[PDB]
Amino acid sequence: HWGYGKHNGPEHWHKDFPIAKGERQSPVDIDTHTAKYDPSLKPLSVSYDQATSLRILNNGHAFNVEFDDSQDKAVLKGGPLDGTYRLIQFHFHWGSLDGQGSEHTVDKKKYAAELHLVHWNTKYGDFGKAVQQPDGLAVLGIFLKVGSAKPGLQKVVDVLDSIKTKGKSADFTNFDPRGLLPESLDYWTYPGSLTTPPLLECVTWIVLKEPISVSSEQVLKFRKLNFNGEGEPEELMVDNWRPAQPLKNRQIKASFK
Ligand SMILES: NS(=O)(=O)c1c(F)c(F)c(N[C@]23C[C@H]4C[C@H](C[C@H](C4)C2)C3)c(F)c1F
Ligand SMILES: [Zn+2]
Repeated sequence: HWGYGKHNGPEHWHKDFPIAKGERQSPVDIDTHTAKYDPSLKPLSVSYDQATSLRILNNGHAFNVEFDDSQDKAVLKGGPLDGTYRLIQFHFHWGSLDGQGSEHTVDKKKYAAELHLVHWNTKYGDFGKAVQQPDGLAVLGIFLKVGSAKPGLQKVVDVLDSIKTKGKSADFTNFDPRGLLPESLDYWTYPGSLTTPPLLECVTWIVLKEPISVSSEQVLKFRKLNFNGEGEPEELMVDNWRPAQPLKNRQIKASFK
């Protein structure tokens, strides 16, 4: 039922998922000026050398590129984190126009898109158990602006025509997610939630300060995807972002400056 239109969009979610109005919801605006520098935060450790991509799926809200998370193959650790978190999937949120699309904002600025690399805490044994814990997930957010092409994203953009409608999937092996990372790993971090229903408050958010650049043609291709299934009327998959939620009683920490 939930989605991103007039009648079922983010402002409606709280009726099915009352946690929508809770104490640690995501995304948020990152006020760069009041984020607290913390010299005790560690560098983020991104170990994606052994990543195994498997498949790409249109799930009706975004597309996910999924990874084999049955061993420690692509993990995030360090940064603000105490455990090891295995990469299970990545996906993006984007706009109908280049002026919007990101979920997090930086001093109210919206980016054309936002990449989410979703990871789960190995201590809880799998993803479904991890989302029930307050430290279950670590999601690495990376902003996308439009400019030069990101060569490392092109394999993804090139397969989207094969998964146009909700429910379609395609084999997607040997995709290297290191080709989506900007140069710097400087980050902000705060405690928050999944940004889609069920909106579970299980996420340590780690948002990179440095955006990656993607070409207008790349992001144009995201916008050719569909929310609807193959049988049905065409609703373009655009503006699948939740806007910024109240920070409430939370402090955003910065690994830098
Ligand atoms: N935007 S996000 O990074 O906060 C995010 C996830 F982290 C996610 F893990 C997911 N995936 C799930 C898969 C399934 C279990 C939960 C709830 C639903 C169904 C969405 C998480 C998701 F859709 C999502 F948008
Ligand atoms: Zn997301």
